Amino acid sequence: MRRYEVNIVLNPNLDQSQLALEKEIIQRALENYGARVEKVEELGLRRLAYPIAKDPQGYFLWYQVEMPEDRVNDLARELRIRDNVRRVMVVKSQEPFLANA
Amino acid sequence: KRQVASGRAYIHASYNNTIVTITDPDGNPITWSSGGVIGYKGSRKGTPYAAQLAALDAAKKAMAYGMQSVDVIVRGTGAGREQAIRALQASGLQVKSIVDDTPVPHNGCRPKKKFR
Amino acid sequence: KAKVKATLGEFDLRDYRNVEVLKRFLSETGKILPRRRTGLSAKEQRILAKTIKRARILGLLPFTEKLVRK
Amino acid sequence: PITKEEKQKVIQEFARFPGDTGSTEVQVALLTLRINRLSEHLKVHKKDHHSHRGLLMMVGQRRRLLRYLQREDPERYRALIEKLGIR
RNA sequence: GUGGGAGAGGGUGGUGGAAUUCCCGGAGUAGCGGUGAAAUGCGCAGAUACCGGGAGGAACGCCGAUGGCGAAGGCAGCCACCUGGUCCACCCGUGACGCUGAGGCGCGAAAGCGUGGGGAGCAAACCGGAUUAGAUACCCGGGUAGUCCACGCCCUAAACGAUGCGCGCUAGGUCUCUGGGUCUCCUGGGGGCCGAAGCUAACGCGUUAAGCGCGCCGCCUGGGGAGUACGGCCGCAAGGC
Ligand SMILES: [Mg+2]
Ligand SMILES: [Mg+2]
Ligand SMILES: [Mg+2]
Ligand SMILES: [Mg+2]
Ligand SMILES: [Mg+2]
Ligand SMILES: [Mg+2]
Ligand SMILES: [Mg+2]
Ligand SMILES: [Mg+2]
Ligand SMILES: [Mg+2]
Ligand SMILES: [Mg+2]
Ligand SMILES: [Mg+2]
Ligand SMILES: [Mg+2]
Ligand SMILES: [Mg+2]
Ligand SMILES: [Mg+2]
Ligand SMILES: [Mg+2]
Ligand SMILES: [Mg+2]
Ligand SMILES: [Mg+2]
Ligand SMILES: [Mg+2]
Ligand SMILES: [Mg+2]
Ligand SMILES: [Mg+2]
Ligand SMILES: [Mg+2]
Ligand SMILES: [Mg+2]
Ligand SMILES: [Mg+2]
Ligand SMILES: [Mg+2]
Ligand SMILES: [Mg+2]
Ligand SMILES: [Mg+2]
Ligand SMILES: [Mg+2]
Ligand SMILES: [Mg+2]
Ligand SMILES: [Mg+2]
Ligand SMILES: [Mg+2]
Ligand SMILES: [Mg+2]
Ligand SMILES: [Mg+2]
Ligand SMILES: [Mg+2]
Ligand SMILES: [Mg+2]
Ligand SMILES: [Mg+2]
Ligand SMILES: [Mg+2]
Ligand SMILES: [Mg+2]
Repeated sequence: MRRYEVNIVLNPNLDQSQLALEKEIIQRALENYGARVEKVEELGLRRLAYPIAKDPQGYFLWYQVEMPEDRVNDLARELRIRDNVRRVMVVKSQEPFLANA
Repeated sequence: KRQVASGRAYIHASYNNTIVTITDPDGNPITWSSGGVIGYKGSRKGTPYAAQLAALDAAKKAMAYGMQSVDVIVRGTGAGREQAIRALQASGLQVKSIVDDTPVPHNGCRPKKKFR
Repeated sequence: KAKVKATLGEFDLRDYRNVEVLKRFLSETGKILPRRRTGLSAKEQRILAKTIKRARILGLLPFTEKLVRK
Repeated sequence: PITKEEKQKVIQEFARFPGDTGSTEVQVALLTLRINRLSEHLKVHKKDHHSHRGLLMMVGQRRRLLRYLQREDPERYRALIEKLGIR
C-alpha cells in the first residue's frame, strides 16, 4: 500500500442535503476501494482561475490515504460518475521539497 | 435606436487588412467598418491610412447610437494595428482600457506551408 | 529588477495548492517565468513547472490571461 | 514491483550460509525472479519493446552464471536447476 | 547485496486548457480573403469580425535550454498502474564468472502496402486562378490517397559524431547536468568550449582521441557503365540484401 492525495472539486451551489449526500457517497466509494484515510483538509468556496462548467468557483476537498496501488484508476473512474463532481486529481504523495531554506 | 453609450471595440489587424467592430458591454456588435468599407480595394486595405480611416468610420457610426466610453480589444499583428488605436483615442470616444487578446494556440493545428 | 526567490520566504516547492506564492511565479499572463526572473536553480525550476501545471488543472492557476497594455 | 520484503525472502532461501548475499546460486535466484516478473509483464503489453531488451540481458546474465556453475561444481548446478525448474 | 538518486526511457488506461474547422442561436451590414500587383474562390439562402452554446479530431504554448533519457531509431500537457536502463555512498558477499562477436534471432523515423476504422488542420496526384516567351513549377484558391488509431507486412536514410565496441595509459583551464563529501572547494559519472605532449595531407582532433598501445568484428583497392544485368534469398506489391 502506497500513500496518495485526493483532490475533488464539485459544484459550489449545493445545500446541506446534497452536500452531505455527495460527500457520504465519496466516503462510500473509499470504503469499497479500501483507502485508509489519514487526514482531511476542506477549503470549500474558492475563486477559480477560469470558468469550470460555466461556474466561476468550486468547492474543494482534500484527502490523504493509504490504499492498494492497483485500484487507483478504478477509484478515479468511480468519483467522476457523480454529476456534481467535476474535477478529480489523484497524486502519489511526495516529500515537502524546500527552496530558499 | 439603441442608446448604448458604453461598450467594447475589437481591432482585427492582419497583414492584408485591418477591421474594426464596435459592440456593447455584452459582446453583441452595434456597427463596424474595415478597409473595404471605405473606398480602398486592393492591398491598400492593409495600410495604416486604411486602418485609421476604418476606425474613424466606425467611431462616427457609434456616435449615432451615442457611444462615449469605449474599451479596446486588439487581435493580430499587422500594419496599422497601432494606427487604429491612435485613431481611436482622438476619435472623441474616451478610451477606457486597451487589451491585447491575440489568440495563440498551444501548437494544436498544423500550419499551411506559408507559415513554416 | 528583483527576483522571486530573493524576495520570498522558506516555501514548499512541491505544494501545488498554495496559490498566493505560485501567483508570484506567473507573469502578467499565465506564463511560467524564465529562470532569469525567478532566481531558481535547474532542479528547482523543473519541479516548479510541474507543480504549476498541477495547480492549473485544479482551476487555481490560469493557463493564459489578457495583457492590459499597448 | 519487487519490494525489499520479497527480496530478503529469496536471499535467505538460497544462501549457501547465513550472511551470503552474492553467491552464484543467489544471483541466479534473484535474476530468475526478475525474469518471471517480466515474462508476466510481457504477456500483456506485448508492444513494450524497450522492456524486452532488459529481459534479453538478464537471460544472458542468468545463463552467463549457469555456464560458470557447470564448469566448477556440476552438482550444485543440478541442485540449483532442479530447485528453480529451468532448462 | 544494502541504502539513496535523477530522467520528453517504454507500455496501458485515464485526463486538462488554448487553438483551427463545423453545427445551433443571439447580434450585425457589404464585402471577406489573398498577392510583387492581382484573379479563380466565398458572400443577400446574410459571410468576414463579436458574444454564448455544442461537437469532433489531431498537436502539446510558456517551463525549454548550447538541457535530460535511450543501444540506435527516437522520446515533450497532466494523473495513475505496469516497467527497462543507469549512476553515486557503504567495502558486505561470490572468486576471473571477462571483452569482442561471422551466423541466427529481436528492434528499426518517414514514405509505401493489406483488412477494418477515423477523418478537424495540413496535403502528392489532380481541379482551377495567376506568372510567363512557355509554367507540366516556385506564389494563390479548392482538394483524394495519406498523415492519426488498432492488427499484420515492408528492413531502406545525410540511420551523422559522415568517427564500431571494450579497456589501460597520456598537462590543465573553463561552462554545465546530477550524486556524495570534512560543501572558497574536493571527489565520481555524463553533456559542451579552449588547449600540453603527440598524430594528421591540411582543415582540425586532443582524459568523450582522430594520441600512445592491446584484443575482436565490419569494410575498402581508379571514374563512368552501375548499386545496373544474371543468379539466389526475402516480399502481397512497390522493392530490399
Ligand atoms: Mg462530472
Ligand atoms: Mg488586400
Ligand atoms: Mg515516460
Ligand atoms: Mg510513455
Ligand atoms: Mg449563424
Ligand atoms: Mg460569386
Ligand atoms: Mg453569391
Ligand atoms: Mg451563389
Ligand atoms: Mg465530425
Ligand atoms: Mg523552445
Ligand atoms: Mg546519453
Ligand atoms: Mg526506475
Ligand atoms: Mg571485500
Ligand atoms: Mg574467500
Ligand atoms: Mg556485447
Ligand atoms: Mg549480427
Ligand atoms: Mg520501419
Ligand atoms: Mg510510417
Ligand atoms: Mg494504410
Ligand atoms: Mg489548405
Ligand atoms: Mg496548395
Ligand atoms: Mg496559363
Ligand atoms: Mg579502429
Ligand atoms: Mg553538494
Ligand atoms: Mg566530465
Ligand atoms: Mg605542438
Ligand atoms: Mg586520418
Ligand atoms: Mg577543439
Ligand atoms: Mg582512447
Ligand atoms: Mg560492398
Ligand atoms: Mg588496384
Ligand atoms: Mg572500373
Ligand atoms: Mg538501390
Ligand atoms: Mg550468374
Ligand atoms: Mg533479382
Ligand atoms: Mg515472389
Ligand atoms: Mg528503390
